[PDB]
Amino acid sequence: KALKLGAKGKEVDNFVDKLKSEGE
Amino acid sequence: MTAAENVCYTLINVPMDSEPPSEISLKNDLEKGDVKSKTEALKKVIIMILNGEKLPGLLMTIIRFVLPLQDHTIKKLLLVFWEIVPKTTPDGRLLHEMILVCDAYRKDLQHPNEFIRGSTLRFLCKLKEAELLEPLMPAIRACLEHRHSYVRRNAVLAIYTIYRNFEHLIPDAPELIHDFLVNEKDASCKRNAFMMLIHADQDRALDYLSTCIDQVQTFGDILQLVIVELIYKVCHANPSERARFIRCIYNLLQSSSPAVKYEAAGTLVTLSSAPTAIKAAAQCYIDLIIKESDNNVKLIVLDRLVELKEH
Amino acid sequence: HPAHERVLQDLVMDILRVLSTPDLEVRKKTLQLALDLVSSRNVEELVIVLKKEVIKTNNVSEHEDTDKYRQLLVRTLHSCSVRFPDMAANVIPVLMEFLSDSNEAAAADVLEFVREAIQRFDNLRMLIVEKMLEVFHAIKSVKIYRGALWILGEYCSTKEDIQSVMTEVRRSLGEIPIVESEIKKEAGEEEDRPPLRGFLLDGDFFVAASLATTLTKIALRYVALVQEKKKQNSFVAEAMLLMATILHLGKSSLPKKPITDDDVDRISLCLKVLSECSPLMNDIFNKECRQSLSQMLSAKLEEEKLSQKKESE
Amino acid sequence: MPLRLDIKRKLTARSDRVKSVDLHPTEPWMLASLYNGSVCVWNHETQTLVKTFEVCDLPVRAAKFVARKNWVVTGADDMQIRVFNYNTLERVHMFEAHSDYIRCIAVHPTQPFILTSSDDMLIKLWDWDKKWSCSQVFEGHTHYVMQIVINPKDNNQFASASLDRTIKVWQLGSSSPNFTLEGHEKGVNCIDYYSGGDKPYLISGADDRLVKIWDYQNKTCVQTLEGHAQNVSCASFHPELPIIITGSEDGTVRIWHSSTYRLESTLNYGMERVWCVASLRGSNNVALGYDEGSIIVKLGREEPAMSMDANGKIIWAKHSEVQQANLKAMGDTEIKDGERLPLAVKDMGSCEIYPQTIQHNPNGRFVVVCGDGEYIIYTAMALRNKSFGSAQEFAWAHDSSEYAIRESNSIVKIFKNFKEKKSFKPDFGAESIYGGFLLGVRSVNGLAFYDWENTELIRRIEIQPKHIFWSDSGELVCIATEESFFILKYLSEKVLAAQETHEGVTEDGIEDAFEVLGEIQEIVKTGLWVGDCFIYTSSVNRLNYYVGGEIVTIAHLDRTMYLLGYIPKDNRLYLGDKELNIVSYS
Amino acid sequence: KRNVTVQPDDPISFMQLTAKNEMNCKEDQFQLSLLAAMGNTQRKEAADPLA
Repeated sequence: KALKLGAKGKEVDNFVDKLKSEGE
Repeated sequence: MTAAENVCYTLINVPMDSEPPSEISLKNDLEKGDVKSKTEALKKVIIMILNGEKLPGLLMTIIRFVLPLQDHTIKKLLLVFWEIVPKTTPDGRLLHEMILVCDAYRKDLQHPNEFIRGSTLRFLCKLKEAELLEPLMPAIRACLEHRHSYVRRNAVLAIYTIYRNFEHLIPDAPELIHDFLVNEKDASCKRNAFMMLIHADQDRALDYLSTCIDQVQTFGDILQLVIVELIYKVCHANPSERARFIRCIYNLLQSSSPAVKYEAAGTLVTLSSAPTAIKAAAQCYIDLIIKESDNNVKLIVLDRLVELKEH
Repeated sequence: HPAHERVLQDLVMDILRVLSTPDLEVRKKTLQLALDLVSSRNVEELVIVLKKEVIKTNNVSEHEDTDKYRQLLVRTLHSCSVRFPDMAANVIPVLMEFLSDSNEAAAADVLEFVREAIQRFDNLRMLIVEKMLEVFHAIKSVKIYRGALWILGEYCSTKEDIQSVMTEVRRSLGEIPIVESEIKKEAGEEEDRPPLRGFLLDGDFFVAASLATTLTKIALRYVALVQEKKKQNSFVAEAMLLMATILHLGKSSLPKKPITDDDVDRISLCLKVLSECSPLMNDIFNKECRQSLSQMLSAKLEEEKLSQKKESE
Repeated sequence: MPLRLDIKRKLTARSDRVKSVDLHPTEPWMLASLYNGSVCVWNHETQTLVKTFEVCDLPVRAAKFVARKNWVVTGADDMQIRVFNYNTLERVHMFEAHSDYIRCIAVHPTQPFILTSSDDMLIKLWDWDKKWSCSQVFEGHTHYVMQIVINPKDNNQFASASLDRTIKVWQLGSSSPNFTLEGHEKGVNCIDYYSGGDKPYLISGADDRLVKIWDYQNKTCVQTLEGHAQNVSCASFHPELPIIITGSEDGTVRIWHSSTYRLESTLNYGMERVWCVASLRGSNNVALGYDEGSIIVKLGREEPAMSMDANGKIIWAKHSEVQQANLKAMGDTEIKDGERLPLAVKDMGSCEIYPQTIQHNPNGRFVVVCGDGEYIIYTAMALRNKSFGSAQEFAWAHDSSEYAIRESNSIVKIFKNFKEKKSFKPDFGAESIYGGFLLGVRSVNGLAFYDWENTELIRRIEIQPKHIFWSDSGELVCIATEESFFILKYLSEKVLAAQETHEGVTEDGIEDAFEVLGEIQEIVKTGLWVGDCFIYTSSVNRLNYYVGGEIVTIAHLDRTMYLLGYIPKDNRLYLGDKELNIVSYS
Repeated sequence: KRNVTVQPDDPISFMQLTAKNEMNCKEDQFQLSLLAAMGNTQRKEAADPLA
C-alpha cells in the first residue's frame, strides 16, 4: 500500500499523448 | 563487355617491379610447382588479370593442377580467380570448361571445413551465370541447416542474391528464409535473414516484426538498425503504417547504441511531423553531438539539424 | 524551410552553445546560423551572449584564431544592430573599445559599423561622438585613426564637441610648430610620440590630408555655431596653423618619407577653403559630403535588395 | 578524531601493471601508463577507454598531461620521451632524454619546461619552445632518481627523491641542490609538497616502509608515519582535503589525517601492489595505480560547508577554519549578475572537528557544525560552543528551538531547547533524517514523515529521497531523488481532521495527507523555497525555479554552484561555488 | 527558381480540405543516394534522357 512513484514507459506515453494533442 | 564496364569487386595496384612472368613460366609453376610456388603463381595470375591481361591459356591449367588442391590459401585465391575470370564466350555463352568448375563448387559447398563452405557461399553471391547456379541449388539449400552460424549466415546471403538475380531458381526463397528467421538463434543469421525479407518480401518481414515488436529494445544493435530500415521503407511506401511504428522508434531513441539512436531519430522525423516528435528527434541529435567526442559525428549530426531547420 | 525556422528560433540559445568549440569554421557557421535565426524575441539574449563571448576573447590571449573569432563576433553584433536598431545603443559602446585593438581588421569592421550607425540613427550620434573622443587617444592603426578623424569631423555638432576634437588633435600632434619642436628635441633643449606625430614622422601624410578635411569641416561648423567674430577667427587660424605646421614638417628632412604632392595639394586646398570661408565651400564640406555618404549607403542597400530580389525572382 | 570520508569508487579500470597515473584538469580523463608499453586514457564519467597510445614494447614508467598544448608526454624504459597530441593521436616529438630508465616526469605549470628524472642519477630540464633543448642538468644524486615534484607555492623549486636515501631540493637556475634531507634508512621512492599556504611541508616514502613528513624551511623531520608492511611506492598530500594518501607494495592505500597524523582509512581493492597516486586541485577524485589496473575514488562530499542566515550573514568552513562574510557590509556597490561579490571575510576561529556541513538554525541565532561523527552547536555571532554530541546526521525542525539527530541506523533523538525531548526507533530503521515541518526519516523501504511533537506517523511515501525541501508556509514540499524531483502539497487541515476523527488513518499513515502536484525529470543538487516558487540548481549547471508546473531558467551556470539563500530586500539570490566564491543573481 | 508560373490547369490547393498531417512524400533518399553513389543517377536537369 506504499505510494508508487514512477511507472516504466510513462515518458513514451507522454510523448505519444503530446503528438496526439498536436493532431497526429 | 570491356573490363572497364564489368563489375569490379577487387582492385590491386601492385607495381610490377620484377619482369612480368611469362605465361609459359606461370604455366610451369602451376603444373609442376610445390604448393608455395603454385600459390605465388596463382597470385601473379590474379594480379595480371585484374590489370587487364587476358590469360585464356591458363584456365585449363588452373582447373587441372590447382583446382583439386585442398590448401586453404589456394582455395580462397581460386574464389578470387573465379570472380574475375571470363566465364562466357564473346557471344555470351557459358564456356564448356566451366562445367568442370561447377562440380568443384558443389564439392566446396559440401566441404568438411565450415570456412570453405562459407567462403564459397560468399563467392556465389557474385556469380551472374544462372547455368552455374542451377546445379548448386540443392547444396546451397542444405547449407541453411549447417551447424555453424558462419555457414548459415552466408547461405542466407547466397539465397538472397540468387533470388534477386534469378527468381526462377528459388521461387520459395522468401518463405524458406522466413522459416529460417523464426527458428534461428544467432544474431548475425537473424539480421541477414531479416535483411533479405526487407528487399524480397516486406510483408513477411512485417509479420515477423509484429511478433517481436515489444522485444525490439532487447535486440542487438545490428538487428535494431535493420528493423529501423524496414520501418523507414514500409512507412515511406505506406504512410498509414506510421501510426503503428512511432512507439517502437521512440523506444529506440533510448538505445544504448549511439548508431541506433541516430538512425531512430532520423526515422522518427520521417514518421511524424508533430512538434513533440521533432523535438524528441532534435534533442536526441543534440545529445549525440554533445556526448560524442568524434568531430566527424558532431559535424554530420549538425547537418541533420540544419536539414530539419530547412522545413 | 519557413515552417521549421520558427522552431529553430526557439533553439538559438542551444545552437550558441556550439561556440564553446575552439574551431573557427564551426564558430563561423554557428554565428551565421544564429544571425539568420535572430528575431525580436531572442535578439536581446543573443546580444548578451555575444557580448560575453567578445569580452572572453580579451581575457583568453592564447588561441591563434582568437583575433579572427573576435572579428566574426564584431560582424555578427553589427548585423544584429542593423536589423534591430534598439540593440545598437547597447552594442556600440562595447564595440568602440576594439578601435584601440592591435587587430586592424576587427577595428576596421567596427569603424564601418559605427559610420553606418551614426548616419542611420540620429539618437546615437551623441553617444558615438562622446565614446569616439574617449577612445581616440588609444587608436594604434593609421587607417582606424583616419576613419575616427572623419567621423568626428562629420558628426561633431556642438561647440563643446568641436573644442574637444581640436584639443585631442593638438594633444596627438604635440608641441606646435612641429619642425621647431623636433629641432629643439634633437638639440636637447619608442619616445612616446603622440600617435599622429608618430605617423607623420614615419612619412604617412595621407592621415594629414584626412585631418585637413576634418579640421576644415569643424572650423566651418564652429563659425556657424559661435557668434563672436574674435573666437571664430581664432579657431580658423588655429586650424590653419595645424595644416601649415604639417606642410612644413612634410617638406622638411625630418620625416622618414617626404609628403606626396597629392597630399600637399589636398592640405593646400583646405587652407584656401578656410581662408575664403565661401558659402559654396561650406555647403560642399558640411552638407554634400554627408549626402554622398547617405547615397552610397542607400545604393549599397538597394544593390543587396536587388541581388536578393534577382535570386528570389 | 576519525575523519568520516565517504569513499566512493568512480572508475575501475583493469589493465596490465599501472606505473603512473595522471588526471586531466578540465576533461573527466585519467591517464594510465602501463608496464606493457601502452598508455591508456580513461573517461571516469562514462567508465570507457577513450584513447590508447602504443608507445613501445618496454614499460612506460611516467606519463603526464600537458593540457595547455593538448599533449600527453611519456617516458619509457627505452630512454625516449615521446610527446603525443591526445586529439589526433599523432606523435608530435620523440627524443632520447637519458642514458637509463626514465622514472618520473614533472611538467612546469606555467613555463614551457619539463623536468625528467632517470636511473642515470640525473635530472634534466627540457624547454619545448626551444625545440626540446636540454636547458639544464641537475647532478648530485648517487643512485636512481625515483620521483621529482615541483613546489606548487614556488614553481622555481622542486624536490627529488632518490634510492641514495636522500631528498634534494633544487632551484631552477642552480646546478647544486639548495639542501639535502637525510633520515630514511633505505632508498626514497616518492615525494610530494604540501599545497596549502600554512605549512612548509614535504612528504616522502621509502623502501624502509616509513613515510616521513619534513619541514623544508627548518630541514627537520616533523613526523614519521608507520604501518605499511612493504616498500612505500607513493605518498601525497591531498590538495583540498586535510589528508595524506600513501600507497605501498603491500597492496594497501592508507589515508592519514594531515594534522593529527592518525590513520583514518585503509583501502585494499585486491589489485595487488600499489605503484602510483594522483590527485587534482579543486577535485575530490583520487586516481590509484596498481599491478592489475587503476581505480578512481571520490573522497567525501564535493559540496562546500557553507550556510547563509536570513540576514545575509554567510558562514563557511575553509578546511578547519570557520570564516564569516556579511552581505550587508558591501555597501552601495553595483552588483552584477553572476559576478563574484567582493566580501569582507572575517576569521571566526578554528573548529575542533573537520566541518562536513554547516547549517544555521531557521532564526540564524545558532550554527551547527557536523563532522567526524559529532555535531557542535555554536552561537552564530561569536562561535561559542552551546551544545555538542555524537550524531551521524543532524536536522533542524521548522521551530528554531527543536532539532533531531540520528545517533544510529535505528535510533533518532529529538531535542528541544538543547535538551533531549524524545528518542524513538522508526519501524524500518533510519538511513537518513530530514528537517522541516515534519520529521522525514528515510528507510530501505521508502520515506516516512513523523510529527515532531508526538512522533506519530503522518504518511509513508514509496520513494528514496536525496533531499527534502519545505516551503516557509509548510503547505508545499519538494522531494528530490537521484533522477527526478516531486512537488507535493501538504494538506495540514486533512491531517488534523484525520487525527481527530481517526478516519483515513492506515498502517502507512493518513492517505489524504499529501497531494502530488508535479514530477520533473531533473536532478536537484540544491534547492530553496521562496513563497510557492521552488528555486533549485540542476545537475546540468542551470539555475531554475519551479512554479505552478512550469520550470523557468534564471541563469545558465558555467560551474557547479550551491544555493545559499534569497534576500527579499535586495531582490537577489545568492550562490556559492566550491572555491567559496559567492555570486548573486537578480 | 522555386516560383513556377502557376498554369490554369494546375491543381488548386485547398488548405482547409488537406489534413494537417500530410507529409509530402519525399523520394526514398536511401535508394536515390545509392543510385547516385553507383553513378547510375542520370543527372535530372542537363542530360535530357531523350537527347
